[PDB]
Amino acid sequence: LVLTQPASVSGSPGQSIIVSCTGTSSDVGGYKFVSWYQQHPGKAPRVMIYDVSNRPSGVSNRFSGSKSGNTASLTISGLQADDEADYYCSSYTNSSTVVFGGGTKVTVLGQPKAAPSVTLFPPSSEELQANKATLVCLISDFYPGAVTVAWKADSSPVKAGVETTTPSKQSNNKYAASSYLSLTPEQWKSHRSYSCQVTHEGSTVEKTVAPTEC
Amino acid sequence: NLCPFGEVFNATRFASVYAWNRKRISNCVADYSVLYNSASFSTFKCYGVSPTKLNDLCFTNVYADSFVIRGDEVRQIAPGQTGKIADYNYKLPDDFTGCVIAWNSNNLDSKVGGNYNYLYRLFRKSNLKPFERDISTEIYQAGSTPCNGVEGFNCYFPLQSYGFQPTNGVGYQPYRVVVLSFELLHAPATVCGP
Amino acid sequence: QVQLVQSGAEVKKPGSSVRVSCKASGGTFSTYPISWVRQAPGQGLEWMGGIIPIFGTAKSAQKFQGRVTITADEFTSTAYMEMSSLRSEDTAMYYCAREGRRYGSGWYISTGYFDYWGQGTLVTVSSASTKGPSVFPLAPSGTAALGCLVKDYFPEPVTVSWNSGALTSGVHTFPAVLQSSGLYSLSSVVTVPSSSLGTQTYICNVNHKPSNTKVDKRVEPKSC
Ligand SMILES: *[C@@H]1O[C@H](CO[C@@H]2O[C@@H](C)[C@@H](O)[C@@H](O)[C@@H]2O)[C@@H](O[C@@H]2O[C@H](CO)[C@@H](O)[C@H](O)[C@H]2NC(C)=O)[C@H](O)[C@H]1NC(C)=O
Ligand SMILES: *[C@@H]1O[C@H](CO)[C@@H](O)[C@H](O)[C@H]1NC(C)=O
Repeated sequence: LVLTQPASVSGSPGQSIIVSCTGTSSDVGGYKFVSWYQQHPGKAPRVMIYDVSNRPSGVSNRFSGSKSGNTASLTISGLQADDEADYYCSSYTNSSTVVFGGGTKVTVLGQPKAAPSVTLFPPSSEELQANKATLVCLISDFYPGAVTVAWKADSSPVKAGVETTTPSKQSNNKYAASSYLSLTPEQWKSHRSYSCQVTHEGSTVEKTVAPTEC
Repeated sequence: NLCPFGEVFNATRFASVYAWNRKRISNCVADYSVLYNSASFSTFKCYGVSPTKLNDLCFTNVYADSFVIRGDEVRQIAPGQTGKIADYNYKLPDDFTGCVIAWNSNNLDSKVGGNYNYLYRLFRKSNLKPFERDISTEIYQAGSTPCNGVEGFNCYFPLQSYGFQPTNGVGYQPYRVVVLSFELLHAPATVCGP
Repeated sequence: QVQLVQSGAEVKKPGSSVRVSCKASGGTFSTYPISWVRQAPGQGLEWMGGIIPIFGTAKSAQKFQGRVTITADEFTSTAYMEMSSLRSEDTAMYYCAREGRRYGSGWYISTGYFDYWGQGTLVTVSSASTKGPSVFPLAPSGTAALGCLVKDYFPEPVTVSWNSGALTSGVHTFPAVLQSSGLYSLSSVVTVPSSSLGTQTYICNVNHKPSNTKVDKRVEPKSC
């Protein structure tokens, strides 16, 4: 059984937002044993609220919890960029089990926009000596976290052998992304230039590398 | 047919004091002064008799109660004592007929980072009667609010762990304790000296 | 100072069984409920079950009954989760989670209040065999970016540090990509002062536990 949470909740800094969690009278509506957990990427969950509204020591008072009927709610006040995370509700059940909600991704909108810095790495000599070639286009310090990546050989579009990551949150609350263009050494030697094009919020930045750059 | 005192004294693991172990000793020969003629025992105090006489006496039964406490609580294993151990964990009667033996077990029951497996009852509604054993695990209701089996404000889990680290002060180091009580019934006596 | 330390990530064939361990340190073990919670990649949390060691009582979700065994060793302060007949949908991060409070005998195993968590253990159910990563430098030429590219490994995860943990500021290790070859590759980058490029040492330390492999790769500037 999955408790029903909104897939996404967004707010601006200083705004107050609410994550809901709806169960039945056999779980959320049957007991006061509802908890709320915060999970940042790559980390274990951290309890923010337990027993509907009790806050553990060390949790900021901006987080509070309530419950009515079959629906519990986590209210986050004074929204900050570091509150960006997945939030899960948990509940005891009439089967004496614990069930989790599906999770809600909390994102902070309206932070200052940032243009992406882009670095394009050509194939290293060691990889070429291993008979492979990887162009690595790394994109850093942009906000909002949405970019488009295009690859050009000379001036011709390329799609074969391209893999791009979903933007990940850095440590400074900006975003970063990675894109890889896989080539054989012969294809790398065979062209005059190679270009990575990153578009972000109407802006376009382009970086170029060439095999004859030495 | 020597009494199996090595089973009790030389046991690999000892019980937590709240669930102190009791072994009955009957139909055997009890050469007591193997013990007492041992400097290994930091405590060897007999109350109903003195042990050099016990090789000359006979009893119906002998109960060996074993457990682990911490150093500064060894004084509580004696008649007419108060404290957490004497009141909530192991109580000796005022008319105690027997011996209390104890030794420092820091090298066995302490661990780097702390051994937390030995427990004692920290909260109880009333004091124990002599030789009463309480192994209950009900949340202790300290206030006026019922607890409903959930620990929290004014609702304490009744058992606490000792924190046994090798670098603890001697009063906080673990001590293994064996209490021998000598039971004299109006039946044939079954344990004797040589 | 309670700490839950779990065993390392691994790959297991379909139909085999796995044991995840979680050693508890710095506090009482026997009286606290311990639960196991798993998270499929990019998915939500799901409670598997729990145990109170001193009571010898346990409870698992019905979907895990007969397939999952949760046990405890009180003398080594270690909880265990064992899963048999592994399916690919069992590929997940498995977490040890201690309850934030205790319960009296005859009451609850867990009410969903977890205070301490283990670091997590990635179990990948697959018939493909492990292969160590190939680490190549991404050389630099204000500030300048450098890094290393960790290529063609299986399964997840790979951990990346810089200068044995003495370089963490400005570091970003990207999510891995699943190449058409079925192997994983990621990059880790760091932005550094350009004045430091000739003097400071930059070494990326890659750990791949499923292959018990560690790779140190020095990243030097390109001078061509
Ligand atoms: C645990 O609860 C389920 C569900 O209870 C039903 O749904 C709730 C939202 C509420 O409306 C309850 O009053 C309902 O009974 C129980 O399952 C039901 O069992 C009854 C009795 O056999 C049956 O008539 C219903 O059809 C069942 N409903 C469902 C959805 O399965 C279940 O028995 C409870 N278990 C325990 C141990 O109490
Ligand atoms: C415990 O072992 C020692 C060493 O073997 C022995 O001398 C001693 O008698 C034993 N204790 C008892 C009660 O037998």
